[PDB]
Amino acid sequence: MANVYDWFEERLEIQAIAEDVTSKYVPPHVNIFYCLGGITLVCFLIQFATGFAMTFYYKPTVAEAYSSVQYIMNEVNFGWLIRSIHRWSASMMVLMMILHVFRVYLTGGFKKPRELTWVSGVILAVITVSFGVTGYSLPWDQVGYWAVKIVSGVPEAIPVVGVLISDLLRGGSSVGQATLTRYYSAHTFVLPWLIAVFMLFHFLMIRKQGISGPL
Amino acid sequence: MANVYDWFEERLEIQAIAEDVTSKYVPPHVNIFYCLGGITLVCFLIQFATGFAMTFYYKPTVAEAYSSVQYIMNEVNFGWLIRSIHRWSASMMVLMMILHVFRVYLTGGFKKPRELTWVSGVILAVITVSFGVTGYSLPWDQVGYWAVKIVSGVPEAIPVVGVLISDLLRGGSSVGQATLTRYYSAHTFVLPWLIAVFMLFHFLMIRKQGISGPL
Amino acid sequence: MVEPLLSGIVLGLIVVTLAGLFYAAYKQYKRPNELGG
Amino acid sequence: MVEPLLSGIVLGLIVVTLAGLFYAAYKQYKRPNELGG
Amino acid sequence: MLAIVAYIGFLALFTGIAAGLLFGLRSAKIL
Amino acid sequence: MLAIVAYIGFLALFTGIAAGLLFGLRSAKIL
Amino acid sequence: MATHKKPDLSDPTLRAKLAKGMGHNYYGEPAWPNDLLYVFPIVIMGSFACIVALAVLDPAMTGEPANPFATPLEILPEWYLYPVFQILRSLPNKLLGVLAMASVPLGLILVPFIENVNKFQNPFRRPVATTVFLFGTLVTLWLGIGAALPLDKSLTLGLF
Amino acid sequence: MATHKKPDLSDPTLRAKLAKGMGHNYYGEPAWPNDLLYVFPIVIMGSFACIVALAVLDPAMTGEPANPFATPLEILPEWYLYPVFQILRSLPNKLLGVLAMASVPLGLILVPFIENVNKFQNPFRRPVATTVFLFGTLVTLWLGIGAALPLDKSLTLGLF
Amino acid sequence: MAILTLGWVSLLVVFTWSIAMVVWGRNGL
Amino acid sequence: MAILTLGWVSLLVVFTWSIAMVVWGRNGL
Amino acid sequence: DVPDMGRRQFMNLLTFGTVTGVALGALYPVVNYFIPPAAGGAGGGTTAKDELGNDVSVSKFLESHNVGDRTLVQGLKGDPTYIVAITDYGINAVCTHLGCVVPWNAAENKFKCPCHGSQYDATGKVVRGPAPKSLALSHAKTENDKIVLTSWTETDFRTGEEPWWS
Amino acid sequence: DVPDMGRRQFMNLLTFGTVTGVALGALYPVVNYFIPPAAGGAGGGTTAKDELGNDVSVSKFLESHNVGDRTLVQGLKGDPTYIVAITDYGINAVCTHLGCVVPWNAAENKFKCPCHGSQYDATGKVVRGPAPKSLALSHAKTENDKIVLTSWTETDFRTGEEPWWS
Amino acid sequence: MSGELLNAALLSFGLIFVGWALGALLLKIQGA
Amino acid sequence: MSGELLNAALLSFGLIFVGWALGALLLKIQGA
Amino acid sequence: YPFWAQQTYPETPREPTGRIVCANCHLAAKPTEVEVPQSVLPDTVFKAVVKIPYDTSVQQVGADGSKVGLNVGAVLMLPEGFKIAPEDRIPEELKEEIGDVYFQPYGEDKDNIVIVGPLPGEQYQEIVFPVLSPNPANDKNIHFGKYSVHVGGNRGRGQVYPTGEKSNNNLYSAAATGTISKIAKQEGEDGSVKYLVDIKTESGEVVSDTIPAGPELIVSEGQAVTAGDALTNNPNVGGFGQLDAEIVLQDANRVGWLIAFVALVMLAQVMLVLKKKQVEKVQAAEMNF
Amino acid sequence: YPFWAQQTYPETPREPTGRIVCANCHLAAKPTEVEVPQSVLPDTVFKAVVKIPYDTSVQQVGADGSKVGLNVGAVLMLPEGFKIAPEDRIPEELKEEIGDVYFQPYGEDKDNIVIVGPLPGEQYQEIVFPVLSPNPANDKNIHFGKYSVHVGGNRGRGQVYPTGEKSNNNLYSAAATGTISKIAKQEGEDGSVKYLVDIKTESGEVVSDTIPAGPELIVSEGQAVTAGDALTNNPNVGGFGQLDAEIVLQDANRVGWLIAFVALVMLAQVMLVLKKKQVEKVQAAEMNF
Ligand code: HEM
Ligand code: HEM
Ligand code: HEM
Repeated sequence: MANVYDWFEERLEIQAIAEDVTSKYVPPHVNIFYCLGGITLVCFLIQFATGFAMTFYYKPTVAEAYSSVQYIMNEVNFGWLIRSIHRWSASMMVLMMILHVFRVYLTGGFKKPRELTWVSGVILAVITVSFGVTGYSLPWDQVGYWAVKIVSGVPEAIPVVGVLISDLLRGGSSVGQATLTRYYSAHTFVLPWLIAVFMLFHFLMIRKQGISGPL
Repeated sequence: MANVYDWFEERLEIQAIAEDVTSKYVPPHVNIFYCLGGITLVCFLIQFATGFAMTFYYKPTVAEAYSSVQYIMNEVNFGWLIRSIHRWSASMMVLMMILHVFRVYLTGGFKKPRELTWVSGVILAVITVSFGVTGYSLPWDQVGYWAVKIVSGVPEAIPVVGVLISDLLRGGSSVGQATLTRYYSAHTFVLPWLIAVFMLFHFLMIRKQGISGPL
Repeated sequence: MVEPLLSGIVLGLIVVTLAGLFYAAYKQYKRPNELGG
Repeated sequence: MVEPLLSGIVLGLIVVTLAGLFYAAYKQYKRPNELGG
Repeated sequence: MLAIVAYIGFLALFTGIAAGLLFGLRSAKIL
Repeated sequence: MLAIVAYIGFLALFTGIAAGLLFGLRSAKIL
Repeated sequence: MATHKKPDLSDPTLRAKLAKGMGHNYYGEPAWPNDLLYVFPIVIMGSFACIVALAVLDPAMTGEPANPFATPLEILPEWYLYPVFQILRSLPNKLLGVLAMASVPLGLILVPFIENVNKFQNPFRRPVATTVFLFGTLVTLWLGIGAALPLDKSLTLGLF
Repeated sequence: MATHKKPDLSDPTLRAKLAKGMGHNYYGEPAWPNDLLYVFPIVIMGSFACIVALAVLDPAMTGEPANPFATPLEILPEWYLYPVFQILRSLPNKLLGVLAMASVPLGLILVPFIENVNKFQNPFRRPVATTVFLFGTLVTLWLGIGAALPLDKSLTLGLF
Repeated sequence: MAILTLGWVSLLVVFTWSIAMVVWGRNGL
Repeated sequence: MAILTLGWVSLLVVFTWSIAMVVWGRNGL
Repeated sequence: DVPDMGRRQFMNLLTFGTVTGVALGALYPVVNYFIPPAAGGAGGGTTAKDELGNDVSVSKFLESHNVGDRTLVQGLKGDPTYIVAITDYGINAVCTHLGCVVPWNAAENKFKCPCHGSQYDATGKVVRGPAPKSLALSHAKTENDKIVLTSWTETDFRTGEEPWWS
Repeated sequence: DVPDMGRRQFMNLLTFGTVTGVALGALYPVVNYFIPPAAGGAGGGTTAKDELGNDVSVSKFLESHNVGDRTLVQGLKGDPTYIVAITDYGINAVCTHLGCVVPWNAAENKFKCPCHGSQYDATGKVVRGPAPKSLALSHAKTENDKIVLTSWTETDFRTGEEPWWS
Repeated sequence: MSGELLNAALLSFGLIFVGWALGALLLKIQGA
Repeated sequence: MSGELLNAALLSFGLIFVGWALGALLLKIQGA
Repeated sequence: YPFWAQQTYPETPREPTGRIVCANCHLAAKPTEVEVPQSVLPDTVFKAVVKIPYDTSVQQVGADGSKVGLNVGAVLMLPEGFKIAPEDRIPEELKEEIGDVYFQPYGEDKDNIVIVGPLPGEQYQEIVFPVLSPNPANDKNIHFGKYSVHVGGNRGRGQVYPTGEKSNNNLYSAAATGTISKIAKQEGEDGSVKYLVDIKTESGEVVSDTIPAGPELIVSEGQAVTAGDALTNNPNVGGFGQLDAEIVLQDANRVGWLIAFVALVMLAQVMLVLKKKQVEKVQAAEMNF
Repeated sequence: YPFWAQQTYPETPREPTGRIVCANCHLAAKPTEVEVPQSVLPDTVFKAVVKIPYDTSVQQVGADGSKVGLNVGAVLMLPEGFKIAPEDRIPEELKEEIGDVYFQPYGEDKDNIVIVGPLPGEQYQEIVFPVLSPNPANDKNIHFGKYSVHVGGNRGRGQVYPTGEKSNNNLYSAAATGTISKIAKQEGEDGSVKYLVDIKTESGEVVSDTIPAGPELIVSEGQAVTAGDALTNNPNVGGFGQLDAEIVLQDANRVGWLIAFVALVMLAQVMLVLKKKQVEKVQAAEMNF
């Protein structure tokens, strides 16, 4: 119909994008272990999808949290599947990220001039682990609750700002409803935006500088 | 200390960014009404900040929602301020967006080749209004609850997929807890990501093509 | 619930903005800027 | 709670991956690729 | 009354602060 | 036993599907 | 005073842009720092200070707990949905109401594809378009005001 | 078969990249569609199918409702926090535990600034670094396994 | 009750003044 | 109880097969 | 010798067709997931709830809850429903126009919607008002001390032929 | 004639200094907002709660809740606290090592942490274990039928001098 | 609740011209 | 809960070599 | 009367829908207005004016039938903590405006739900309420914020009595379908006027219907009308009107810091414009932009 | 014994901490294992093996003191719906493995909390449980998923009786501080052996302490030790051991569709690799990449 493609081409400049994409090449030293970073991403996208899916039924309240997880597992169509996938992929993301760091280090890909990619990677690792710690306790079962009650007091050791930090994380003097609310905001709002930003930087630098050279 | 700036310059190419920024100019026909788009953004950033802030105390449950808003207004430090700002800026975002559309239309800035910017703008308007409708009912007071109970049945008019649509929006046959959960996910997860994506496209096209010409 | 202050700010700014848009357009109708059009 | 299946997948893949990284490195140590270094 | 006097006096004050800073900074070879 | 036979038979089947599609599509001037 | 840079009409890359109506960031006042660094913060702080001021002087209300068994008197959405709400309640045909509602964004989407018939930007050089816009604006404000009034005064604004 | 493009060493823009160790996307197998369009979906589907498989065969558990008055027997975080958890519980000095914990990411951040002393990438050309890495890896696995064991068997893995 | 009036006045003043400082800085409009 | 065994087998098979198809497609490793 | 565009496109169909198959398989559970679960209708609905979502009893309703019976009660699909010496039919209190709950007025023997002046009958039928259809009827059988409610499958008790909600 | 770098930088300080002032003013409420509100301590703490966060009564505790008194009770800051013919001091049940609740064992007259084998005394003092300090004491005064708890300001009742939680 | 609406409309409309006037004024005194 | 751990480790370790072998095999039959 | 509200509806004069209970008996609707400050400082006395206007020259029907003037009444539901100001804190000017108004609570510990009984409409179409705002500083249940103010204002006689019997200030329909044969006007025990009316032309019941004089008839004689035709009229010239409003319990400290922040912003904006001015001169000199 | 658990702790054999109540009386700890399938289909009979191993050649102390062998016992807490399989559904092979085990519930409607009393340890270091899995298809309280399995396994005699009195199979300390002057060994009413021991060297109480024979003493005569020194030993050679496990109530349909999806994925991967193969030949021909 009067060619739709040329229409989109004239104002989006699709051809330029196609030329940029097909101008890149992958050198021989790039082996299968160079997938690990992408697989870590794939795992995260699976988290993004299944996580979002679970926000339609999960309820971050001490009264309703546990039972909302029960409801997802028992009543919701394929709820058991979406949650089980979020669970396994949470662990597979961290695992693949570790293997990713093994590749990067045992290939010297972190050296000049790609050191901000490495630093942003470390930050990405701290964010990912934060995802894990906050999500672990959302069911508000014995395991999750006591995982929080232990770590939430650790920062108190810090001389001056220790008690303030701990109060900020747990939302008060002790673990309770406020703790669940803050952990939920962290898991479903703060950490997704942070990880997006630092993943953006990671990927922009990589695409900018290309892959590190052969060994 | 051995010049930190040159360090960041060599791998981030700061100079190139500075050259790109200082190569842009604003023509005489660009008057004060060309701020309206930016002010709409400013209003949204205020929403992003104050909204996030309120997720640390607000609780999307029929039992706790209203009282969590009471708690924010009465007990939380400056909670009354953060919420009142979210309220007024919610309305100022939509207002400024309307004035923004007035500028764009009465300047012909939507014509070739900037029509995808305009279409993405309309989508941005629908998203922003969706923000408003979902947030309006989060307090779960008389006003908010009955605002939902009315509109949630409107889509039923659609012949075949009407009842399915309405059930998806309200999370069941009628308004209740499931409705609040879905509206909260929409307001604090779905709509922020969607609006970010389409704001990204909006801004990328604008920066790509520059501002429309003089009248 | 109708809010007079809010509603008044809406109508008010909508009117000054529209009016000012037509004024700005008019200015360039009589004295066209370079590349005016 | 310790999970044997999970833990076994972790240790397992950590070992094959490390080993395979050193193997891949070795290959390029004996037969350097173009620009090898 | 008090509203009108306050409004005009507030704007007049800061218009005087604007002019004052203008000619004031000029005199000091800053502007 | 059943696990080993199933694993080897599953991989053997799909390795046979791979080779079959390979030479099969070659013959049809597709590959 | 008043920094300005003229369009370099000897540059064919700029001319090719202008030909596609797309080179208007190549000339004028320097965007940086003149506007970006100095004027933008004025607009950000200004709008922020107006919003904060409104927030302090007229803080947000919290009504009464929801009651599924008691429909309030006065039951409106927010102001920007008054026109749509007016249409929705005043039309007996529910399906036609939904379509009219959807017609708003879908209709706005078609605007550029309808007014590409010409290349004019100034509303004074497109009186037909300007007339249709002013008409719709008047009709929207009309529908919005009508929303806050009884259904009987809707098609008349209780004025005649 | 096997598409390859040689490095154009006559191109000074490419040479300047290589000089900064940064031109290794200019040569090799075409990234598109060879890898991106054909091989990537193999990796995406594969990892997705393994995760789904695990999810169906070994679905997620839901324990028992939290009880603030009853501390469980066996009280661990997730596996990737075992090393940190081991350190945290085995050190009498709480502050020193927090510092050791923080030293992990902060320490990793310093790696590139410590190993920039040379430009080698292959671990066989940097035996000191490879030794420190293998050491830390062994020590981490050691601390991780110790976490699941009683505190007494921690510094020995109940082996001697 | 005068502080209340000054409160609203300050809103009116920042609105007006923002307009003014944008006009001054951008040299018109 | 054979379907259970085949269930786990299929996990092992997609893991192995994914490796295999990446090696084949990328010509090595 | 070398495959042409016709055979390349055919291989595209075969290949990305299968890939598309994988995608749909993954999307099937996801689409269904968002569709809310059924309300456990192991019959045709049942219990009636009070204001706190507990349970209603005729032992306290017929006894001491009205000298002029007509009270709101959580009915089918959570919709508020009037229960008028028990009456055998319930009246859905949701307006037919936009969905406001309709208050009862004994002084005029009519339900009267406060939103836009719509009004109904003593049995739940539009006598006047912007509301097109009428209030939905439903079965009301007092089995046990509690009240059981099921959907009105049969034809309308007011206008002869079939209803509008089934 | 024309301002130099010295005067430009000075104008930068003056200008963006003021802007920075605006930012800090806006940031002050925000920082405080995230800091959780105080627990309404209009004295020094007060009520003690049971498992459902209700309220404890000596009328049902002293009466029929123990033939060998020693039971967990929501204490100050929500921390579980043992209440041992009422006793005048409460014992914080949170381990001093990592924070596990310490179960009581009458057979040995000691609290014994199950996490890492730590154990205490009949009054709440480390007799052994990886736990450094001891369980926190607090005032316990039976005013009204309910129990009132306040923080232990005075010196330690076990080791003479000042405590470690104040 | 109507005179407040008209008051707010008139103020949001007219204050703009006051700010416009003050801007032009400051432009005059600086020597535009 | 230990033989399952060792089983899973050995399988995740060894299945890789099976997939590697099958890949190389398919490479041989196509004529690499 | 307002005191019949608290008799029949003791818990509250406001139904869950927001409907004020007067409407249950005063069935006509006339406009009611309110005037409250947008904001008030704590522990301060301010004016709250309820307005119940009607045509003074138009009279109404008295209990017997005589044409008499009408009175006004109102219920002012204030926010928690708010209540009628003590007499010693009401300035003279305000005292003069109030008049002989007998402010009384709706019930015990309901001091914010004020009520004002019968007042001569000719002099009280505008009722002034002296109200004292609470103070969050010495009451943990009270905090600064925006709260609703519910207002019901009536003028003229109602239509229903607390027992159920209808007053004479409403319309009267026909009993059943039949030919009117009676415009009789008898009486007996009590006093004043009354009317007897009946119908028939075959039926299933043999009784009549009396109408308390006051309205005035518009039916002559002989007519087979149905059950519901107006055989009198509507004498009612009054009616009840509702309104919601809002008031902000403001804190002087909030507004003070607001003024300061606003001033800081305006200063910053000035410094920014001046900075640009400097850069403009620099750019004019060293031509390089 | 297991039946003393349900006597003293009738509600449940599992404390909120997850501690099994045997430990309250069997104070020693020995390893206990379990063997359950990772997954089971609904309405299916499967094997659950509890293992309570100990040194068969090492004997223990009987109630009187005689050196006798020891018995085993256990509690198997299964998920809701799970219970001991009916005899008519247990295959022969399984029947032979079970033996003379008397499976009994912990209480009414607690069929998933199975218990197994005293069994000769020499032949039951490994107790087999025939258990039947429930079916979600005909029970709305049961659904597919992963659930815990709690297991307590003991061997040898306990240390405390349901009344409080200590058994003879534990250690005995000293009463107070003083010089031991008695290794007497008297008796009377009942039967068998007993020992009388006492101390003094000044004190604030004049009583002694008897120890039921069985343990065996390691104190001779004359020694001013304190209150808590071991004057016997620990005869106990048994002990209780806990374990948690998990079992998946699997659905054949889930796994079936899984197999199909897996197959679709592998097929797609093949088609992708082959497609690349085609493109490689095209690229080799028309050199342009
Ligand atoms: C969610 C976490 C992460 C994601 C999604 C991610 C993603 C990626 C991807 C897709 C690549 C391209 C090459 C490849 O995939 O191997 C990459 C490269 C790289 N990554 Fe990451 N990564 C993550 C975490 C990390 C961490 C923890 C580190 C270091 C501690 C790191 C450091 C690097 C470096 C230095 C490169 C470039 C190396 C080279 O050019 O050879 N990343 N990352
Ligand atoms: C055989 C499979 C893979 C290999 C060999 C591989 C390797 C690489 C390489 C060499 C780069 C650097 C690209 C360049 O320098 O131009 C890279 C970057 C990247 N890859 Fe992968 N990867 C694989 C799988 C994946 C997958 C499945 C994804 C899924 C999203 C992915 C996403 C990315 C991203 C986001 C980057 C960031 C840099 C960029 O976008 O160019 N990769 N990877
Ligand atoms: C959250 C909503 C929106 C935001 C944040 C936004 C933001 C912006 C910004 C910052 C600009 C640069 C010029 C200016 O500010 O005037 C712009 C331009 C533009 N906007 Fe929007 N906008 C929004 C909604 C819309 C809507 C609703 C429409 C149309 C229905 C639209 C259509 C356009 C077009 C066509 C331009 C370019 C016109 C030209 O180049 O002269 N935008 N937008």
